[PDB]
Amino acid sequence: MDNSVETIELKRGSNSVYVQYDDIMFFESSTKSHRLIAHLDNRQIEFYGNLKELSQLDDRFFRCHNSFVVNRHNIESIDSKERIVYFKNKEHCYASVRNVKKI
DNA sequence: TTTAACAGTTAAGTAT
DNA sequence: AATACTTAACTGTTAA
Repeated sequence: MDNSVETIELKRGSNSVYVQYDDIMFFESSTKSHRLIAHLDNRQIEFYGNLKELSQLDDRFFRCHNSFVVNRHNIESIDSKERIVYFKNKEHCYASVRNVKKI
């Protein structure tokens, strides 16, 4: 366990990936049921979990949409007119009409 | 500025 | 683990 930097355990079977919080740009729901995808700097990791629980982990993790939890620390900008969140790695995700202002 | 009606879509609980 | 079944609570649009 990495104790000096906050980390999350993402489980894909008996295999665990420990990922540092700020490696993660955002989580999105998978097209595969009950799975999420962690979008990291240059990789994506699919695992079992739920968005509600991740948002309760830490203030930096905010439910910006029914299908997205964003890491506030890795937001570069927001196009609040179109409701798009841009991240430091050049990815983007969507914010909902109801949540976008609260980011 | 605010809240919400509408009707289609989805996240997550519980079972297996 | 990964799928089926379920339904409250979400979605953007539109209106007031």
